[PDB]
Amino acid sequence: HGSASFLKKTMPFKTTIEGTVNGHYFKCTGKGEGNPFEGTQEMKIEVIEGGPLPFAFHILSTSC
Amino acid sequence: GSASFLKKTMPFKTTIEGTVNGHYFKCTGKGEGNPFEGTQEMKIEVIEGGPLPFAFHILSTSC
Amino acid sequence: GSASFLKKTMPFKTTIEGTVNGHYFKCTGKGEGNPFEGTQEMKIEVIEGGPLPFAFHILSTSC
Amino acid sequence: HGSASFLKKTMPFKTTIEGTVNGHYFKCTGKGEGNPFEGTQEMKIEVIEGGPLPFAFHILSTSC
Amino acid sequence: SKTFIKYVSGIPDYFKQSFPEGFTWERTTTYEDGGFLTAHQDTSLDGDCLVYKVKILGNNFPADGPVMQNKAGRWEPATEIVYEVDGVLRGQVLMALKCPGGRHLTCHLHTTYRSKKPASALKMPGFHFEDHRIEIMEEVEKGKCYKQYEAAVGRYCDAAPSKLGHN
Amino acid sequence: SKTFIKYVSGIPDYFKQSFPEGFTWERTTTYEDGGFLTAHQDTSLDGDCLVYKVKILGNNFPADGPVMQNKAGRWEPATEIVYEVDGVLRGQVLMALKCPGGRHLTCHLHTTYRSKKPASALKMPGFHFEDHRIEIMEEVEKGKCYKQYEAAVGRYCDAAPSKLGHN
Amino acid sequence: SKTFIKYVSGIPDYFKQSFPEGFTWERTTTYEDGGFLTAHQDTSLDGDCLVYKVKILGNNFPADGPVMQNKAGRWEPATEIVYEVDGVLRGQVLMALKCPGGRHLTCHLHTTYRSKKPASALKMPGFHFEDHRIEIMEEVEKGKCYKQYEAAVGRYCDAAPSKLGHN
Amino acid sequence: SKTFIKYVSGIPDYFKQSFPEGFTWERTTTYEDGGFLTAHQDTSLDGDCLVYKVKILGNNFPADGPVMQNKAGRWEPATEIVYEVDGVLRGQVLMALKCPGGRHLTCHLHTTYRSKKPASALKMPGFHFEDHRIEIMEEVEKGKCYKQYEAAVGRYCDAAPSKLGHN
Repeated sequence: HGSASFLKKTMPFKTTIEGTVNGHYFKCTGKGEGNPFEGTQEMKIEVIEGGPLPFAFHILSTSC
Repeated sequence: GSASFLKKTMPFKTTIEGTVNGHYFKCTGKGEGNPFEGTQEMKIEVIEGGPLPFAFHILSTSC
Repeated sequence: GSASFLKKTMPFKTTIEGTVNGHYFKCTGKGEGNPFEGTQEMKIEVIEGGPLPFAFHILSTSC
Repeated sequence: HGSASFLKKTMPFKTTIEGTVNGHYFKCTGKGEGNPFEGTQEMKIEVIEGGPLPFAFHILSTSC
Repeated sequence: SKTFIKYVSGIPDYFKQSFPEGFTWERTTTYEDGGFLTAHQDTSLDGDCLVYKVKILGNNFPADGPVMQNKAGRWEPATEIVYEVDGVLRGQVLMALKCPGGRHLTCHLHTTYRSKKPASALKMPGFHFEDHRIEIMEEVEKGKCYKQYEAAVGRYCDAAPSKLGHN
Repeated sequence: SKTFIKYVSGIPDYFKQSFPEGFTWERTTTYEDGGFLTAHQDTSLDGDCLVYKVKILGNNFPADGPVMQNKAGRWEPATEIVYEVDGVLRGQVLMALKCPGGRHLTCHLHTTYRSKKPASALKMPGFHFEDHRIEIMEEVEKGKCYKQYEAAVGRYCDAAPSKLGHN
Repeated sequence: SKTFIKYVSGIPDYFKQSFPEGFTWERTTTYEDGGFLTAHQDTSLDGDCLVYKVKILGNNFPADGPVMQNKAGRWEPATEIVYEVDGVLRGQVLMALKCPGGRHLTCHLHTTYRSKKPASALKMPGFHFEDHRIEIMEEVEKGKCYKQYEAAVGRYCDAAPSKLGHN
Repeated sequence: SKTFIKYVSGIPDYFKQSFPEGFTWERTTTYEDGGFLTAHQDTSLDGDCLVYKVKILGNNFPADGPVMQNKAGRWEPATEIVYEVDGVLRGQVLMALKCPGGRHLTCHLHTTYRSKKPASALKMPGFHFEDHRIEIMEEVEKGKCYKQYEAAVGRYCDAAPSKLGHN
């Protein structure tokens, strides 16, 4: 690639999450941006069905 | 009384959707059994993702 | 014939030594049962490390 | 402690290992030396009963 | 398909008590060679016919193992332990899939059974066993059609009695 | 103490076939709250008396759990699955310790049973079940003396029969 | 979101290599207190935008545990081991919820990562580690909206170097 | 041999703090192919010389597996998570045997480390990582004599820093 000047510095992403945990159905959407080669990213996740979640959001962190 | 909604012989039908090891599949099924005698039979048809690339045995308890 | 060495009622004795969660203990025991009927009883005595600081139940299957 | 000049640079050790794995009894002894603050060490382990081991020595590595 | 169980002795029937609303179950099965098979199910009653809706996610099955190679034999029977937890029912069972070469590939089912009725409307069973025999009766079409049978019995440990008055 | 089992139906008795030499067993029990209890045992016959020698290593039991708090209730009965592996016998069973507050603390026993006779001298059983009921009959002295009973039966799944001729 | 990893020491990037087609992953997380969380994910590339589609099935979380009590604090950082199996990548990692009060609740993730490219078009990495730092920067609304950050580094165990030249 | 660890970033050294009295540890290692290896160890200090006493019980290793076939290659490096539980230290780590042929066989170590000093005399470390590099430098004689090296570093996950100032 020569140098970092020819790599994409940032890349957006969108997500949809659907599931059931202990019998509770939920759906989420999400939007974020990251730096693919620096290995960092940030996103906002919203629960659009089944909110507020009756369990800790943390069990969904690795799936987002 | 809850059990009054049940009969000595009852039919059932099923719909199954899933992914196993990256492989998507869908099934339907139809059976009949005697609920109070504890016996049942059914026929399952893979309608999408067939022929399955894995042993059907792993779906037995879900049907 | 192997089973000819056994009787309808037989005694047994045991010695147990172990450590659980840092706690050392020793037991002996003596029992009797009917091997072919599948029944048995025994008495276990903690001779070292008693009174145990944990539930005896975790040693039941080892006795 | 002030500085490293007042720490023990190296410390010897000795070990005895006794056990049974899949019904095979063995006993080992060992001798070694390490640097406690640099976090390195070396040892020689000898099987004195039940050798040669009928299983991979590697399952004993973390116990030595 | 837990509505089909013959209960003996005193044992309350959580499933047949749950109608007409029905019940759900949720399960993860762990296989000894690394596979996981997770399933959620809904059981409803549509005028005389039971209706099942199932979602499955399975993963980590070894490519060289009997499941992904499609060289499994058959299921042995099994005995599930069943007891109340968190006002619903929990079950655990070890199953064993016979495979070529005299192998048994075992797995461990962890299930929660949830009535759609409130727990106050239910007579909850004590700790007990469910014997289950599941058999693939016919491979009608290699990986496209199968016929399956099951018999189940909810019981206590009758063969080896208590000396203290316990079930 | 596996010499004490009532076998029914055709089932060969691995343990009573192993005399006068005897047998060993090796086991790790995993508890759902993190405890491990590992045991090795030797069973010999000293003129009419069976002699057991046991070594135990247990670890990782939670300080706040029923075991380390010494506030366990009692064992439920259980059903072990038993089958041939590597020319010896393997067993697996889920046990459940009743504890205060309506809790069941379950564990999973993984055992290998090894005859001291060569496998060629033995009639190996097919896959089967051993029902086991173990009961602490008396706490004679709080954490110093106990009396324990066991009944066991080796059997097939009789309550829920095969439609394909299988045990 | 595995496209966003900084690889050092020349470790091949399985994820970036898989585009434009993308990749999937499949995972079961087992919690020490009995919970299971299974997920399947699809990753594709729609022009310049990554698109994720995820399905989740979770079960057997204890009603009295930190998850169902909504009493989780925050994730510790973690280090996944990643290596080739069956021509795809396997990962395993132990994560730990630092709950409010100091106590950690751990879990064990078992993952397969599958390129949509054929294995012959890919340079596979050897055994290596992936550090993951995931953090909730803001609970915008309690069970409804979250801002999450992650940093991830693919590396070898360089802090304790090999005396034989191994990675 | 946990006395030989390089701690960075000011992490308290539970092991060095425990002397002169020393410490114990207890461990069960569960292998992915069914094996269990349980060990208890005592560490004391006899003048200037450390003395280790270890007891081992291992079982259920498959006769066809790399361990009982004596077909293990070498251990990968690994990273243990270490944290306080019940006023002592818990550790968990996933290790991987790199077998001859490329395939890895993994295992999961569950350890408790217990000081012989009372917890009030100790500064406990927070959650952190221990890198371990263990290597056979020489098979002097095949199943009889080995020279082994280890390096170990106690650290935080610094490669992927927190955006909130957490370790």
